[PDB]
Amino acid sequence: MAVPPTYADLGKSARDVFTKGYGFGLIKLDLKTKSENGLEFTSSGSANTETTKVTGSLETKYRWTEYGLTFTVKWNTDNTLGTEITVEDQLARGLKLTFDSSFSPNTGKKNAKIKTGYKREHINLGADMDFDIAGPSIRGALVLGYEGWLAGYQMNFETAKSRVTQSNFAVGYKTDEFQLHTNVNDGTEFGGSIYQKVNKKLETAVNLAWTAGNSNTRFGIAAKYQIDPDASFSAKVNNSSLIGLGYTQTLKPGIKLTLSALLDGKNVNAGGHKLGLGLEFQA
Repeated sequence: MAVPPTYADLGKSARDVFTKGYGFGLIKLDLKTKSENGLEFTSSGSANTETTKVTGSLETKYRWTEYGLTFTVKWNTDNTLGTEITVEDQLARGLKLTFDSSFSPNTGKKNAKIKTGYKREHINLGADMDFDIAGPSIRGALVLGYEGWLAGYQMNFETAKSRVTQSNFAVGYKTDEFQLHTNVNDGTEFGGSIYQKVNKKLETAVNLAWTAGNSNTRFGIAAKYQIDPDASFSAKVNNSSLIGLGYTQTLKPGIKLTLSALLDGKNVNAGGHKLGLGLEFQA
């Protein structure tokens, strides 16, 4: 298997904006770990002071060394859990088929996803077919980066030779001391993210993304600070005037603690400062 936990390998800043409407201020319970000798286990959940029970998800990765099949059983209490199972057609090396029986898109049906291709921290290329019940929607994706450079393609490529409008592309440029990587979705969504370093123990980032005329605005600036090698700190600020901050450091033995702080400001809605608490027990 060559499909490690690198889902966040791509631009994270663009996703950072999600924090805006990600229910800022809540409790998070994380434990276990994926990377390990033999089997893997990842436990992640959340909870808050409301009129409902706590939420949690437990994923168990169990594989065998007799043929070449990976059995992933994920159970718990959340919007969806489903399951997953990795299988190889003929040659596992070069072409693998990961069955994603996870109902991510909670709408009210039997959603299903199936990944087909070859991934790798050094180079990822392949397509994925997901859908509800009707025909499976296949999409092409390829994430790879060269010496001081980056390249990412994402399109269904339904056509054979003719050019198709529906196609998302991303160009990354890693300069000596300047990070500039842009991307466009279906030649309609304008996305641009860059990163730069200020001090030896401080860095700043910027994320600018606009649409073709919608309320999906994604323009703003971010901050980064790594006072320590094990610890990590970051922040975010946009026209909304929202002061966001995220800290994460370890204890000593293994238990890691992640603290979050968000400060919004508006009159139309209820103003105030909120702080998030997240725990991680990997060791």
